[PDB]
Amino acid sequence: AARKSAPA
Amino acid sequence: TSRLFVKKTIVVGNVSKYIPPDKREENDQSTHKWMVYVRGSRREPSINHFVKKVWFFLHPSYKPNDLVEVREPPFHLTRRGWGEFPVRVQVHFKDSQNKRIDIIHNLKLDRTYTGLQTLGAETVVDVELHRH
Ligand SMILES: [Cl-]
Ligand SMILES: [N+]
Ligand SMILES: [N+]
Ligand SMILES: [N+]
Repeated sequence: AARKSAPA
Repeated sequence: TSRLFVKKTIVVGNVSKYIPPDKREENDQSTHKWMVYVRGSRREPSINHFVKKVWFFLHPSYKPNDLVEVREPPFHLTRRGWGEFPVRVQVHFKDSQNKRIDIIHNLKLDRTYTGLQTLGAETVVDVELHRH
């Protein structure tokens, strides 16, 4: 599962 | 050829710049510009001697450009983005005997939000390759 999150 | 090696240093780093809403077009979700670079050590910074090409694997959100080949140096990848994610850096060596290596680099995006370039993160690994 490829996960990406914004810092803010 | 046989059993002698050299230990080499490989550094994968990332820098990032914040893009203020004042500088993105109407339908551009990119809050940041970042640049992932691959480099040698302080003693020798140019890895062109023993590196053939670098494959950058990125998050599916970047499809169809989620796989990027940088053949000749500087081995840099610049892109726009909104999110942090593990970048898989896959190095291929000029010597056929040395098998390719993956380096998982955790992209770190700027949170100063001044619109200026800052140093995000750095992943450092030691690599062994047939000297001869
Ligand atoms: Cl935090
Ligand atoms: N080195
Ligand atoms: N720039
Ligand atoms: N290239």
